[PDB]
Amino acid sequence: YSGRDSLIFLVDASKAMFESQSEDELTPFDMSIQCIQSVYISKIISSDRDLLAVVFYGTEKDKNSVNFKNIYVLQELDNPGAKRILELDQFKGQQGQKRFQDMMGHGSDYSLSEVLWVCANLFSDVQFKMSHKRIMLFTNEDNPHGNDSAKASRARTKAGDLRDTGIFLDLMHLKKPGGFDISLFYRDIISSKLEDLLRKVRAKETRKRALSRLKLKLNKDIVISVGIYNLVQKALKPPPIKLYRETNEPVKTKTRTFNTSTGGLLLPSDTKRSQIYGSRQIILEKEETEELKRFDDPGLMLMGFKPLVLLKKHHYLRPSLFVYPEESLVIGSSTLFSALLIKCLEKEVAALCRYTPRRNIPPYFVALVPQEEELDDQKIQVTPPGFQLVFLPFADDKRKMPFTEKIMATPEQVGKMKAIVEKLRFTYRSDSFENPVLQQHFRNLEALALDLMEPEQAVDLTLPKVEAMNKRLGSLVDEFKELVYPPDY
Amino acid sequence: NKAAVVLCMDVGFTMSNSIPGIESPFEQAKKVITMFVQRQVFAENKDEIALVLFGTDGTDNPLSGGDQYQNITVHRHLMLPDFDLLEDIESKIQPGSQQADFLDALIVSMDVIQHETIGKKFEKRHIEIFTDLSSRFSKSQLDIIIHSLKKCDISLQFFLPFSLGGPFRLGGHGPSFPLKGITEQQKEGLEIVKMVMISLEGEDGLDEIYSFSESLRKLCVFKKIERHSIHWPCRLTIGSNLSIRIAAYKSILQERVKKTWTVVDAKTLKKEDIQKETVYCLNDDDETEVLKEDIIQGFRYGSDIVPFSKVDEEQMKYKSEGKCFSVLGFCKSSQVQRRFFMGNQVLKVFAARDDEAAAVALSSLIHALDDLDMVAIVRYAYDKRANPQVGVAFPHIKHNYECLVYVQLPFMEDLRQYMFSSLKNSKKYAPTEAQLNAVDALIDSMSLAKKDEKTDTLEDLFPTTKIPNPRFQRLFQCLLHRALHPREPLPPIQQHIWNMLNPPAEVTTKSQIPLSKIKTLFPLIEAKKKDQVTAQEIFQDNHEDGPTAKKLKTEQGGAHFSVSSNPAENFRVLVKQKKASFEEASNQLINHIEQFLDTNETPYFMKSIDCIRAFREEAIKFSEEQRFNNFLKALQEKVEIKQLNHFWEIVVQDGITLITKEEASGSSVTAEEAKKFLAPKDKPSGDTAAVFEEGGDVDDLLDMI
DNA sequence: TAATAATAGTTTTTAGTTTATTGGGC
DNA sequence: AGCTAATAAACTAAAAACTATTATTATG
Repeated sequence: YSGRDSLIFLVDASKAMFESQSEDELTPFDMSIQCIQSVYISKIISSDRDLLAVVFYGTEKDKNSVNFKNIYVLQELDNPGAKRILELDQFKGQQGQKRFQDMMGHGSDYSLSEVLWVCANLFSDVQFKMSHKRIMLFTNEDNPHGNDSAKASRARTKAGDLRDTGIFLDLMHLKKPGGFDISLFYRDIISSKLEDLLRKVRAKETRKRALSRLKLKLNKDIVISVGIYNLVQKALKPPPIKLYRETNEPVKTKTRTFNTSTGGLLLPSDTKRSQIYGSRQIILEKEETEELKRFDDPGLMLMGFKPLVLLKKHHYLRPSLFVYPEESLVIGSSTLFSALLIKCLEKEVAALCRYTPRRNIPPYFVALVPQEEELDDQKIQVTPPGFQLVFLPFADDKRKMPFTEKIMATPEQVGKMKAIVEKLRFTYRSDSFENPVLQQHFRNLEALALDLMEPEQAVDLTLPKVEAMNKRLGSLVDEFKELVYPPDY
Repeated sequence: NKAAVVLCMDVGFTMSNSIPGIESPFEQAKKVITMFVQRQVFAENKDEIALVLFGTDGTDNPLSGGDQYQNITVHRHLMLPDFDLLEDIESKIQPGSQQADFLDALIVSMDVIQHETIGKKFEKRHIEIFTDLSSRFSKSQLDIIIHSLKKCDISLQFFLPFSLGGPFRLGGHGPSFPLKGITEQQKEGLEIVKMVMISLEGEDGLDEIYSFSESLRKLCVFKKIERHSIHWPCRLTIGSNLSIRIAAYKSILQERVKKTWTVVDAKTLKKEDIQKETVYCLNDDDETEVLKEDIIQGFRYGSDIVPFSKVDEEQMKYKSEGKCFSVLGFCKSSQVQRRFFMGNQVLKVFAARDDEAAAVALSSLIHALDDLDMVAIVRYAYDKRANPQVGVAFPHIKHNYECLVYVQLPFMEDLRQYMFSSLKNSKKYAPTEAQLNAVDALIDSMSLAKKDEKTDTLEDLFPTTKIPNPRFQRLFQCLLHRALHPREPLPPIQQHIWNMLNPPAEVTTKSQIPLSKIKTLFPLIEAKKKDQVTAQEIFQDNHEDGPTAKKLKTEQGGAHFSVSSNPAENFRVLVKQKKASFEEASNQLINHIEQFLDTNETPYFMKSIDCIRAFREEAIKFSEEQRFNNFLKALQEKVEIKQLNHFWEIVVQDGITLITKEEASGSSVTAEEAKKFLAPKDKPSGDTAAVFEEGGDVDDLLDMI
């Protein structure tokens, strides 16, 4: 979807950060630096098509575009960029605190009125497409209003006003996390998670606007527009980008089939494909070849209906594909299917059709299940009720049944390994893992910006352990041995 | 895989005897077998074939064998099948005028196959025979054929025009095929063959009894020569006491060609002028070829392309740890999602062979999560050559040893978050009983399972998984199309691919009944730009036809052009134009004649009467004498009904002075010329007692009477 | 006199080839 | 004690969806 979200980290310029704030752990100065960078990095790998920046409201040395006092801009409103990470790395530790003294000092008053106003000006500056806007703010106090109410009034008044503008806010507890402690100026209209903020997302690039739409039909008389979305795919790799030896820029790739006849040139028209079949030379052109790849026009002829007798536990082609009735050009799509979405639990006879992605693609016998709802507690209607068109195997796809073909064996071993099977178990968290191999590469890739061997090597609860979960299930499994002579040597 | 095959073919008109709408089993079998051969050769499969015929006009089999081997023409011998041979199969093998025992040809097959099994490496012996049952049967050879299939152990397969397991169909069921309503020699051959072949193959016999149409569509020979799953050396380790070796096998694959469309030029038809050259210039305004080894392969990071080597990434990458396979997680079978899947292949895993203990353990292990309805999450690291795969293994049911199949499960990275409103709450549209019935009308009318009884498990009356990728044979169609016919363009549309895939017509017509009213219930409208782009096949319906103008060779086609951009000449040129249907410019120009007769000027009516009296010859010479006489009778009355003393008196004057009639529509004009005179005029009538108009009338009637 | 409208411009997949590769031998 | 084979990953082009645009005619 066209649209760009923006989130900006707002930090204060006064004492409170450099002091640990009644907590033996690292100062809110320190812990912020670590957390923001971690979530910075996550957003970087999340997207580059996104605008980022950080500013220090308050200052001892003015440094912003508009040159208003107590304003220190540190990051320009930027897309993610490795040099930025390069310059952000060195804020860490007491040395970073020294820099903070060098760059601005430490400690300066503030006025959220100007602070909020100039931030909106920052957003008014960017002309890019605008989807969403949010602010990450940091403080240790529960209320800046230990002074005249005019600032407090001005702050809250335009807090609603920027709410009319539509900026979602979240104040983090830099004091005692949670504890119902920090609530004095923020139980109002003003809108713990810190570790989960850092542990929020890792190695993901969000996509949008799913492709592959086509039109269905009932009989050759009528066709209906419908948008087919894709649920899942395989893991992709980033396209490698060639670079020069040391100036490190790409150069052309230029395939040019030279001729041994004269050293001259060849034409694609001169190219006509060949099958070397013994003495039977076969010479066909590309387009007649490409036409041979076609059998029928992109379309869906409905075969009919089919009960819940298929789905033999032997066949699965490429993953099925979401279907949604879209008013692309056929005026009226879901109005017909207003009667089938209900006709799902009350009717399990499924339907199938062959499918053609486009011309040059074989027709694909494919079966459909209309889709149901699992709207979650907070109205989370994941997998909207549509249709799921599963493929079906072809004759050439089916494999031979193994020739060794006999009857099963005793359940005396079932007795022993009952205790195995119900002892250790997991929750089937389908969201308990990613590709650790892949993200490690990312970790390897970007590691060449901070001079560290490999950062945050993570292998979550996805590999079994020869002793940890062996004995978590217990050596009872070691005790259960009822098949004599383990054939292994 | 390896096999031994001998081609026992049929030749005979009775064995090509058929009915319109159903192809000749001679040709049906030939199409299936050239399919076998094209798959045999195009896919580069090695086998030794041999061709023998029965019912041949004459015999070529050297073994007379008591004249039981007559009409047997041995054609091919042990060599790899070749395109010319298959071309011979298409060409030479045509239904003759001779019938010989199919069982005698069966003895031919065992003889040659036993000749060809002498020291020849073969992993399979198979026999191929097809006959529409119009040849004599026999019984004296039952013992020798049984001992041949029992001792020499040569497999065989065949099909009939009858299926054992309405509308005419090339591959579907046409008219009902009664194997009892046929002549008894067919049935006797049918009975003798079936008891033999259920004796040899056991229970592999009844399945290969199709109608020749059904074998023409679905699997008939594919299964006999099919690729078996290949072993995978693997091991299952659980805990630290027990570890069992396992063998994995793939079940689903994307069919593809090992070969490539080798590039040859059209002028030299060879690869020897297409030698590779791919060069890389510095892409600056100044091009500058960079040496390939000078490459650096960086990756995009944010807006930056951080330069990366390969050997580095070759080192600090992470990989799966070996060809290992062991379960990790557990949960019940109900938690799985039909939608939450990957795995382009399907993999079936069993124990390592020659070890029944591992099979017993797996068979025992299957029982647990089967009686427990349990599913296990097994980690899949097939080897170090890729990252580990992940997902749940589900049990597989079977009449024998069960199985487990690993399926990949979605990552967080690969999951889409496209969320959409629920149409159930769509206030804009609600299901109506009308569309409900429209939906229901096809729910019950249309189904592809066989539904007659509960004890009879529902099955696909028109199976779909028993049909391979259509492209490959369609490829094979054009390959032989060009191989046998180098000059012939593309192979034709070749309906039969649709027919093997066409829905059951009876079901389709059964669909035609409700879908018609269902459509008409709720017709729908569509927007524009829903059409293909080009249509430039030829400039017209056809290139051209060859007619041409003839019969006017005078050398004055023009150059004296009949210039043409109604007193006398316009009408005369119009009647000279009596060349197209002769019925025009005369039926409607008489009004012009009238208004030209208006007697406003003397030449007006004189040239008026000349035109008519010139028209009279035209219709005589333009075959319009019938309308001529029609107008003759018409004109006189038409000029007398509106009577004035000026015109008509002269009209009849000129008329009767030069009225000319020659027999047209019989003596009609002869009567017209025999009678052309006047009639006396009587006293005018008064008799007007309705208004005072008679006043002036009576005034006149009394002044001067 | 000047609103409207088919249109290609970027990626995104995706599928066809390309590769270097353990596997067993004897 | 000499010998190699299917193969995912990798590498390609290929068509597309979605944007974002621009001629095109009423209008005067």
